[PDB]
Amino acid sequence: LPEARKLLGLAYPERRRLAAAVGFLTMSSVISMSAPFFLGKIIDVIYTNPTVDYSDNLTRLCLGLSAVFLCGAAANAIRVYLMQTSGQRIVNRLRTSLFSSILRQEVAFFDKTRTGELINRLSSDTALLGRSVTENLSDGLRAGAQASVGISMMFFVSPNLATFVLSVVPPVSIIAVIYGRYLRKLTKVTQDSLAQATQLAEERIGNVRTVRAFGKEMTEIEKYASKVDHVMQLARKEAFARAGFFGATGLSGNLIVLSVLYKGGLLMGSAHMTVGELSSFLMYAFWVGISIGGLSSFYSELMKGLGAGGRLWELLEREPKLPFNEGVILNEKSFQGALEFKNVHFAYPARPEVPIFQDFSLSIPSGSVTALVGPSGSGKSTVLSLLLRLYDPASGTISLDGHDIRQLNPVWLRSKIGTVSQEPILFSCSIAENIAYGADDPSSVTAEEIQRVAEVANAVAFIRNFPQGFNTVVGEKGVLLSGGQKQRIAIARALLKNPKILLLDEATSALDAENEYLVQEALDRLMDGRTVLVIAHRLSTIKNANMVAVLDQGKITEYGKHEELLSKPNG
Amino acid sequence: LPEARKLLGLAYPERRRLAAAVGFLTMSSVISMSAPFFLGKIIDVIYTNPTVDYSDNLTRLCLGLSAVFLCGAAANAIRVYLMQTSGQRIVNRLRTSLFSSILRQEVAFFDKTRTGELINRLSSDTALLGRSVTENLSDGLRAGAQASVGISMMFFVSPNLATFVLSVVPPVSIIAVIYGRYLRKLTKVTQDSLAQATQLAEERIGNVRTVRAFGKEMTEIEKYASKVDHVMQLARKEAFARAGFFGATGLSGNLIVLSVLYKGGLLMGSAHMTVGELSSFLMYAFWVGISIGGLSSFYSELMKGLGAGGRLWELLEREPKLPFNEGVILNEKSFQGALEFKNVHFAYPARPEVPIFQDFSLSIPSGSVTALVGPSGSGKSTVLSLLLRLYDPASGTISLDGHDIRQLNPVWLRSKIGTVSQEPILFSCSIAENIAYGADDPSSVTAEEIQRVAEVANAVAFIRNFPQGFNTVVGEKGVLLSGGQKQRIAIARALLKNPKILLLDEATSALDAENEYLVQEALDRLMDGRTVLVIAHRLSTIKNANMVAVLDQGKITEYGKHEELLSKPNG
Ligand SMILES: CCCCCCCCCCCCO[C@@H]1O[C@H](CO)[C@@H](O[C@H]2O[C@H](CO)[C@@H](O)[C@H](O)[C@H]2O)[C@H](O)[C@H]1O
Ligand SMILES: CCCCCCCCCCCCO[C@@H]1O[C@H](CO)[C@@H](O[C@H]2O[C@H](CO)[C@@H](O)[C@H](O)[C@H]2O)[C@H](O)[C@H]1O
Ligand SMILES: CCCCCCCCCCCCO[C@@H]1O[C@H](CO)[C@@H](O[C@H]2O[C@H](CO)[C@@H](O)[C@H](O)[C@H]2O)[C@H](O)[C@H]1O
Ligand SMILES: CCCCCCCCCCCCO[C@@H]1O[C@H](CO)[C@@H](O[C@H]2O[C@H](CO)[C@@H](O)[C@H](O)[C@H]2O)[C@H](O)[C@H]1O
Ligand SMILES: Nc1ncnc2c1ncn2[C@@H]1O[C@H](COP(=O)(O)OP(=O)(O)CP(=O)(O)O)[C@@H](O)[C@H]1O
Ligand SMILES: Nc1ncnc2c1ncn2[C@@H]1O[C@H](COP(=O)(O)OP(=O)(O)CP(=O)(O)O)[C@@H](O)[C@H]1O
Ligand SMILES: [Mg+2]
Ligand SMILES: [Mg+2]
Repeated sequence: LPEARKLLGLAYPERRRLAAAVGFLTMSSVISMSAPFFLGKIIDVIYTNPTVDYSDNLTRLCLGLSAVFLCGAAANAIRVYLMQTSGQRIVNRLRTSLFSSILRQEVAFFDKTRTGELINRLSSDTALLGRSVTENLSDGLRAGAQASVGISMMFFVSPNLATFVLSVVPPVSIIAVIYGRYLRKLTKVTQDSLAQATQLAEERIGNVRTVRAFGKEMTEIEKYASKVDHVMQLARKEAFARAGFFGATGLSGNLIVLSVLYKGGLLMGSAHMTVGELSSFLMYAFWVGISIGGLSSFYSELMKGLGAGGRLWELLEREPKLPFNEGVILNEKSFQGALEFKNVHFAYPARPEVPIFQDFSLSIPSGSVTALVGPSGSGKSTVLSLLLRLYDPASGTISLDGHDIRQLNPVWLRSKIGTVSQEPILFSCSIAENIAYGADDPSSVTAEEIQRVAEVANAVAFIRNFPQGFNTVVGEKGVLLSGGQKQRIAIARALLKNPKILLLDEATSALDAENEYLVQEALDRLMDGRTVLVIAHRLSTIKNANMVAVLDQGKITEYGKHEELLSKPNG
Repeated sequence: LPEARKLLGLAYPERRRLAAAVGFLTMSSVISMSAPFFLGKIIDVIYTNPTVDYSDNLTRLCLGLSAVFLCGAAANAIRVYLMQTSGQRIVNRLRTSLFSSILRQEVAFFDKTRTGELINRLSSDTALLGRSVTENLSDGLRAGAQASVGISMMFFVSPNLATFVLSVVPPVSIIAVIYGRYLRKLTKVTQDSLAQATQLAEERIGNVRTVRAFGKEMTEIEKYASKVDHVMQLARKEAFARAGFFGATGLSGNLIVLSVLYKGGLLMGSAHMTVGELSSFLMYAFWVGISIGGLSSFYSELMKGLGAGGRLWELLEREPKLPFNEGVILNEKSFQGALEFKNVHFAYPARPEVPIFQDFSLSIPSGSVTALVGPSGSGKSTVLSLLLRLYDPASGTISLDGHDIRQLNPVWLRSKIGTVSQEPILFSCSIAENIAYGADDPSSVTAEEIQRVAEVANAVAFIRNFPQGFNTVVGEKGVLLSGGQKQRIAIARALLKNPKILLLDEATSALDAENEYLVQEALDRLMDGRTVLVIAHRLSTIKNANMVAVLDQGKITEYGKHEELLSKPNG
């Protein structure tokens, strides 16, 4: 019931197009159901009057039927168009609405939901739902109307023959459903066995180095051969049941038709029916058969659409656990760029058992370079995720110029913070579009502005050296870039953003010699006159930093100047 | 032509089952094609003699038809079984033969071929090929025979009406193929546009952290909305062409049938034909129509099967670039376990541009522990891949007791070498089956032997602590184990193998305190009385090693004792 109201509201903006096409469907289906009745009358006319010339009647009827078909073709053409376009408009609304809900969700949601599932819900499930209220609804409506008129016309033509069909088909159908359920079981048994054998195959192929190492290729080959030779034994049993079922289905189908031809034939000779009347009944019986299969198919697709519906309403009505674009903004005067971690406790949502910060307190003063030092896996990169408010701490507070970052507008907060990652991420756009991404309006930035920041970032040389220049499509689906090239485009993107706070994640595994000089020069121009928090692995950056913070087991164990920290009581 | 001989040879072991079922198919199809001809004669009998009682004739004919259907059902049941089983036996041979060819290939082949493609070729393409010589062949044979008899019976019943159908259908069909080709183009245009929009969606969802960082969620939402709103415009144009095509197809189909009813109707009145004769012709015309669609479908599946055939014969006939189980074996007397790298040059096949070893010479003496020292990414793990002969060097030689490992049987060579990896690999088997994997005959090892090696490896405690004990299914698809637990089962597997040469890859990122003691004790028992080559990151192992080798830029830069290396001219 609550799912039905959601499906009705989905079709509601297209109600006039769908009703017009339903009108065309109703007409086409009803006028078409007249053909067995009128063909029954024409059959009896020829039979009664074999001596009469019907040339003018045939020509007048065929010219009449030609115009009816031309109208029928135009009606069907208009109907298909209205149904396809209505579905397209429904799917379009579902695509834009779903993608909007997804991007508004917190990072933690993406941590527990695979991109593949979100894309499957965006591609497959939106297509299902769209046609389920349109094309599927028309299919089930046509089949439902044709079964109704068909059964009614069977009882109209002959109540005796119709009651007979009604007493024979249901018992046969119930027995066929029991045989069909047994056949489904034997198929699962064969396909479970086959799945096991393919998992074995996939595991051994994927880990062929370990298989070689232990000289087990011949062993695995024979292990797999035994599994698939067993699948063959299960498939033989499934084939025997399927053969016996197709034989039983075929026999029953033929003997039911034969019973109607026989009973009908007897009723003809008894003067209860005519040859044409029997032809009507058989034609209507064939139509009901097709209409039953049509309703059956409609039901399968209705279920698939309802299943897809639940998966979409689940994301569309999902409220993010972190504010999207809501909170305060600070004026030019009260914003200085000072940050403060105060007794911060945090564990990732995917691994809540593993604590990252255990009473983490750090003061990053305005315009000062703070160097974050610690062992690999200590949780240095987690500091950047918390400052951008990708996640909220479990306990403690993160403050910007005395304000808890939870009170600020997150979109605004992130506009004041720039980041240059260990492994920069570039989308499959032009180099210019990737650089423009820094700006609050990437459409407003001029070609001259993209060139300026590219020169400062020591990127302008390799970019112009590319055949397409700034229009070179990069990312995964485009032209591949070196680590240092990606980093300089990231520095260009940061430069254009022009943040007061800058967060730097240095590479522990240092890049090439020629890159490492051009990148260090660009990083220094980017660090100038900004609040910098650097996760450093180079002794040159720690020495030049205003203060050094040592992260050991989720807490700041040591805090002071590089010289003061090195000149510890034990040295 | 060469593909046709391969398809014939594939069906050859099943030739007697397939020929028997073809015999049953031929009978069923031919006896069935008699029904429109005999129904035409019965129609004319009723018409000519309306005053005659046909009760006994009807009852005798229906009882006769009942027995013919019972034979027809039994023939169809036997045919389906023989076709399903024949295909199953063909697919089974294809599965075992393909998996055997895959596991026999060199590691470099797996480096350039994705497991997904190999599994798709093992699952999908084997199923296609199997039914293409069976079920598809029966389908195309039936359709081909029924179109032949159908067209022959159309010309037999009426050469005038058949010539008429033959002059009308081909021109209409050619125009429909041109419209169908145009419709395919408009569909690709819409689906190329939709693909672009989904790639954008997937990229942005997958990289939502970067999108948040630059506050571009609202920007991307509107970028995607614009792309899918454009897809809607292309889909509207595709729907207009599809509507006009379904209308044209429907009209033509109806007007062709109407032409035959009209021309036939006129020929009836002229005394050139009877009502029954026309019914025969129309029934045969409907059968040819279905048979044309049948041949068309058979052709699509023949092409799919030929495509899959080429992909399978490609791997089945592939000769590995490295010997599988061919070469010499050394006697107890001449095998001591001494290894020697001599001027080894090697670059991985996937990255040939990047050299790993540049004149690499190393002597690992019998019963001596050699510690391999070098920077991360220097190519220390590549030494283990070359010793197991997973790859062959480009230049230089690897020798075992003076013998080039290329002359030895690789399966035998690997039986004398054991490895304990940084990240051990366990299959989705029981713990016992994973341990038994060490033995040359994992079926021959007793429960007592698996328990012995488990005690030495300090693994017996946690294994027995598991609810299923040694029968606990581990790996990816089973119960998850800690790094130290996996390593101790790897040490148990190595212990059972009992190799003379042992290759150890220590973890640079050291595991937990409780594990690191139980693992170091088990590693020491495993190192005892063996030729050991350890890639060390712990100062305790380098100090206790007989000699240390420093790997710097694919060459052994320094070679000597830990004390001698530390007491270098500059220290
Ligand atoms: C696939 C599963 C198997 C299918 C089931 C097969 C069951 C057998 C079907 C037999 C059909 C013949 O059924 C037979 O029809 C005639 C004609 O209506 C009936 O005959 C009776 O009614 C008719 C009127 O309807 C009278 O003219 C006639 O005098 C009277 O005897 C028989 O009482 C009935 O037995
Ligand atoms: C397996 C094959 C099955 C084939 C179908 C069954 C055939 C059975 C043969 C017996 C039927 C012949 O039975 C006979 O049919 C004609 C035509 O309908 C009936 O005739 C009735 O309709 C015709 C019009 O069609 C009128 O001209 C006639 O005045 C009227 O009585 C006869 O009254 C009836 O006795
Ligand atoms: C979907 C695309 C459109 C479909 C194409 C439609 C084309 C029009 C079809 C018209 C059919 C009638 O075709 C007409 O048949 C009769 C009967 O055979 C022919 O009539 C001729 O031959 C018959 C014998 O065959 C003689 O009895 C008759 O005296 C003679 O005139 C006409 O010469 C022919 O014109
Ligand atoms: C859109 C609807 C189309 C419906 C199909 C076309 C109907 C056309 C109506 C005109 C046909 C009537 O034409 C008439 O048919 C009968 C029956 O075949 C023929 O009769 C012929 O066969 C019957 C047997 O069936 C014999 O009893 C008879 O001796 C013989 O001449 C007539 O010689 C012919 O003139
Ligand atoms: N999305 C996520 N879900 C769960 N755990 C995550 C995670 N992202 C990171 N982690 C884990 O959090 C821990 C600390 O993360 P982080 O990446 O911050 O540290 P680090 O930057 O100190 C590693 P390195 O020094 O090698 O770059 C790691 O053990 C990491 O695997
Ligand atoms: N199958 C493969 N194809 C291509 N390159 C590969 C490869 N396996 C390894 N490499 C590359 O070869 C180089 C050296 O490999 P290897 O794994 O031997 O070194 P290492 O063991 O010194 C790394 P670490 O010290 O971090 O464990 C690396 O740059 C690695 O990425
Ligand atoms: Mg990091
Ligand atoms: Mg390694």
